[PDB]
Amino acid sequence: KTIWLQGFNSKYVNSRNGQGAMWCDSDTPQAWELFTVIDAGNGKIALRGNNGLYVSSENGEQAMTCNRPAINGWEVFDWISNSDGSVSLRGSNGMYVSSENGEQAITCNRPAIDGWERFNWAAATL
Amino acid sequence: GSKTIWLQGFNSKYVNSRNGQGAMWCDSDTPQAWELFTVIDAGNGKIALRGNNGLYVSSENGEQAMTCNRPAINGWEVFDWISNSDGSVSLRGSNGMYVSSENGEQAITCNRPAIDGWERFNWAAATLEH
Ligand SMILES: OC[C@H]1O[C@@H](O)[C@H](O)[C@@H](O)[C@@H]1O
Repeated sequence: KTIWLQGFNSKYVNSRNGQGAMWCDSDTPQAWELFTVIDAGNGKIALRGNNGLYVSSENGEQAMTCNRPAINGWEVFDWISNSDGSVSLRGSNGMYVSSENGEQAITCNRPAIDGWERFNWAAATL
Repeated sequence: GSKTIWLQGFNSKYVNSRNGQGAMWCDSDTPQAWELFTVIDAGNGKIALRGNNGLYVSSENGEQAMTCNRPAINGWEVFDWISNSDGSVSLRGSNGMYVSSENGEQAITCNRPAIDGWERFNWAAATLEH
């Protein structure tokens, strides 16, 4: 299924069409804010963005992207289901996807879940 | 590696080439090397699927279970890539019949004439490169 991910700053995770880094900066979920959750096997998930490419952790080396033409790895995630119904995403490197409060592009370099690393999600299409 | 994909049945198992050895099954718990298929352009808007053994997936015209042991493309090895309403995909062989996971209960087939629950697959492009 296709979902949007809403970050700590109340904006939505934006694939940026695979140009440059991903950001948590959109006011409303539209095509670029819809991600197909992929069952990558063994509790791991991947995310296919609007451009048909896959979200990568970049191993924490740089801000996260949505440009990979195929899942390997840096593109599989643990989908952690939090107490409050939110989700966190843990990358290949054991670090957590962070919305960075919209202050900078999204990262996967933080070793623990805090506010910025919890997302509200709901299924949506079109 | 943008055209090498896996196919996941709604039974949550992945389509498996069986490395040519016998019929294909939708029973693998994890998308491994036998679970990856390169989508080859077969012309006229049709596609072929080449398994890990470098050979081609065949419908067998629905007369027996599907196999991945053809050296080259003809047909029973061409398929329509059907994109479904829900994000899943289906594959319609040259006989007009659709590829079925058979819910992992028997080997994969291509003899059912319409798209039902076992003829819809989740897909993703994946690579073994690490
Ligand atoms: O409507 C498709 C996309 O257009 C872009 O210009 C916006 O930044 C995205 O947020 C939107 O999802």
